[PDB]
Amino acid sequence: SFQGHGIYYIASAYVANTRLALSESPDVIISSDAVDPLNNLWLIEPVGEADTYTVRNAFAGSYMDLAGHAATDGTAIIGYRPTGGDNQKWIISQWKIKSKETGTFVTLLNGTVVGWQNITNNTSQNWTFQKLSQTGANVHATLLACPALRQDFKSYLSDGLYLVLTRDQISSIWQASGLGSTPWRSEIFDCDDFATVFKGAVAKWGNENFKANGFALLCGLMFGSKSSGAHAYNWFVERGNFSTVTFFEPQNGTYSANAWDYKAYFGLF
Amino acid sequence: SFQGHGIYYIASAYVANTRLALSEDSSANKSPDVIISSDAVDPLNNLWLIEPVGEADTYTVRNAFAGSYMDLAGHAATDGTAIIGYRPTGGDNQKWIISQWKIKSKETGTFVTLLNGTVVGWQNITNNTSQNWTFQKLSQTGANVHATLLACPALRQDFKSYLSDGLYLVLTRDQISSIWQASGLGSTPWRSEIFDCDDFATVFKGAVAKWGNENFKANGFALLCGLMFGSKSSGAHAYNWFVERGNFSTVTFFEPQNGTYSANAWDYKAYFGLF
Ligand SMILES: *[C@@H](C(=O)O)[C@H](O)C(=O)N[C@@H](CC(C)C)C(=O)NCCCCNC(N)=[NH2+]
Ligand SMILES: *[C@@H](C(=O)O)[C@H](O)C(=O)N[C@@H](CC(C)C)C(=O)NCCCCNC(N)=[NH2+]
Ligand SMILES: OC[C@H]1O[C@@H](O)[C@H](O)[C@@H](O)[C@H]1O
Ligand SMILES: OC[C@H]1O[C@@H](O)[C@H](O)[C@@H](O)[C@H]1O
Ligand SMILES: [Ca+2]
Ligand SMILES: [Ca+2]
Ligand SMILES: [Ca+2]
Ligand SMILES: [Ca+2]
Repeated sequence: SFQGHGIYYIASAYVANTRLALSESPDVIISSDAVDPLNNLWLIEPVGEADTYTVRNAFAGSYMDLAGHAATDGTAIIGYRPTGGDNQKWIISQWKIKSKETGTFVTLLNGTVVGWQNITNNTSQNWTFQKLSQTGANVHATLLACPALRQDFKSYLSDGLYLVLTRDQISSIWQASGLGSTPWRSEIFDCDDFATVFKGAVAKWGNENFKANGFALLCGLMFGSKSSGAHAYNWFVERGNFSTVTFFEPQNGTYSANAWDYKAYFGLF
Repeated sequence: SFQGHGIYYIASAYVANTRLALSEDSSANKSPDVIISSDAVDPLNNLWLIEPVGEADTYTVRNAFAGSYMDLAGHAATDGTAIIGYRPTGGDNQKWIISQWKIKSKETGTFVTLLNGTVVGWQNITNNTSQNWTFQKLSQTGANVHATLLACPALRQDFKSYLSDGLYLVLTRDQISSIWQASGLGSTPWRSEIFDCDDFATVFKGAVAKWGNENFKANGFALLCGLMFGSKSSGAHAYNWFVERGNFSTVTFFEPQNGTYSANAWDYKAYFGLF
C-alpha cells in the first residue's frame, strides 16, 4: 500500500502484471512484472503539502512530469530534470495520482501513460503501490527485535531511507565482487574483511546504478559470537517480510535465517 | 628495538641507510636472495614478519610481501652461505635466534652477515659489526591500538569501538595516499545517502583491506585502517583514522572524500570506531 515517503513499484490496477518504468524526453512506460529492471523503482518524496509528493525514477534520476504542464487529455507522462514545477508534484490519495498543477490523472491509455481528466467508467487511473523501502527507524526497530542478538548488542546507522534489495540483486553484487573466488587468510583477509568489503561492494553498486539521491542500499554488517568463536557477516531484511532479519555469508554468498548460531554484539547499516 | 612478535625493518648497524629486503628475481634453480636495500625507498619487500615458534628467543622471519621465509641455504654452516627466501619447511634453517642485536640460525649457530654487499651466514665475527642489525617495529597489536584509541582526545563519552584483528601493520602516508589515489574516491561525486560520508569511509576501508590482500602473500597480520562515526553540534560525519609510524600513540584522521589528513578530526568527536 502507499505509505508516503518511500520507494515503490507503481502497478496498474486496471490490468495485471503491469507496472511503471521509464524508457531509456523519456516516457513513463508500462513494464512487465515478470522482469525487475531497476528503472521500475520510484522514489516518492513529500513536499510539505498534504498528500503531495515528487515521484522520481531512482535509476535515471528523472522526475515524473506532466509534459509541458498541459491539462489536455492524453498529455504524455515523462521523466524530466527537476524543475520545482507543479507539473512534477503529485497528489497520491485513496489509489490515484493527480497532478497538482492540472488536476489531471496519471492514466493507462489503450498501452501508454498519460494525463487525463477524471474517468469514472473504468479503473485506468487506479494504481497500487508496493513499498520496497524502510526508514532508518524501521530497520533499527526490526534489528532490535531480532532474536540473534547478544545482550550487549549495539548498532549504528548511516542513512535515513533504505532500498531493500532482492536476493537476485544481492547475489548479482556478490558474484560481481570476486569474493567467492578470494581465499580466506588469517587476519589479512578473514571474516571481517569479507563482510566489510562486501558492504562496500553494495554501496559502490548503488552509486554506479542509481542517479537519484536521498536513499541508501540496505547492507548490514555484524560481528557476533558463540561458544566456538566469533565471526563477521552481513545481514538484510527482506521484501516479503520487513520485520525479519536474514543473514548473509560474504565468503560464499549463502543466506541463513539463524546466523549460523552467532549472537551479534555489533551491527552497522 | 626488537620486541618479539611483530613486523619490522631489519637494518644493518654496520653501514648506514641499508636494510634487508627480498629479491624479486628467482628461477627454477635459484631461490630469491635476501638482499640489501636503500632506506631512500620503501618497497614492500623490505617488511619482515617475525613470528615466535615456541622456543626461547626463536622466530621465523617471513617476507610480508613475498610470503617466503628467510632461510639459510642448504642448512650449511659454512661461511658465506647464501641467505634466501624459501617456502616454509618447518626446518631449523628457517628458525632464527634474535638476541641483544644479532640474528643466529638455530640450525647452524652462524649469523646473518652483511658481506662486502651480500647477505650470508657466517661464523661469529668479533673484528667488525657486520653481524649487528637494528629492528624498527612497524606493527601494533589489537590491544596496543585499542589503548591508543581510548587515550586520544577525539572521543565522545559514549564512544564504543570494535576490534577486528590481532596484529596490525601501520602504513605510511605514502602508502595510504597511493591506495586512496587508486580507489577513485577523489573523483567520485558526493551524493546524499546514496554515496555520502558513510560510503566514502566504508569503501576506503575496504580498499585498504583489498590492497593488503593483493600485495602481501604472508598471512597473520592486518592493515590498520580505522572507521569512525562522530559528531559535533553542527552535524555528524564518517571518516577514517590511523596511527602514525613516528609515534604510535598519535591518532591521525583521514578524509576519504579528498585524501586529506587532520590532527583534530575537524572537531568531530567519535561515538563509533571499527578497526
Ligand atoms: C572470523 C573468521 O574469519 O571466521 C575471524 O576469525 C575473526 O576475525 N574473528 C574474530 C571476531 C570477528 C572480527 C567478529 C575474533 O574471534 N577475534 C578478534 C577480534 C577481537 C575480539 N574482540 C576483542 N575486543 N578482543
Ligand atoms: C556525512 C557526510 O556526507 O558528511 C553524511 O552526512 C552522513 O552519512 N551522516 C550521518 C552520520 C554519519 C554516518 C556518521 C547521518 O547523520 N545520517 C542520518 C541517519 C538517520 C538516523 N535515523 C535514526 N532513525 N536514528
Ligand atoms: O518538454 C517537456 C517539458 O515541458 C516544459 O514546458 C515543462 O516546464 C517541463 O516540466 C517539461 O514538462
Ligand atoms: O636450495 C636451498 C634449499 O636447500 C635445501 O637443502 C633446504 O632444505 C631448504 O631449506 C633451502 O635452504
Ligand atoms: Ca549517510
Ligand atoms: Ca582482517
Ligand atoms: Ca580478524
Ligand atoms: Ca550512505
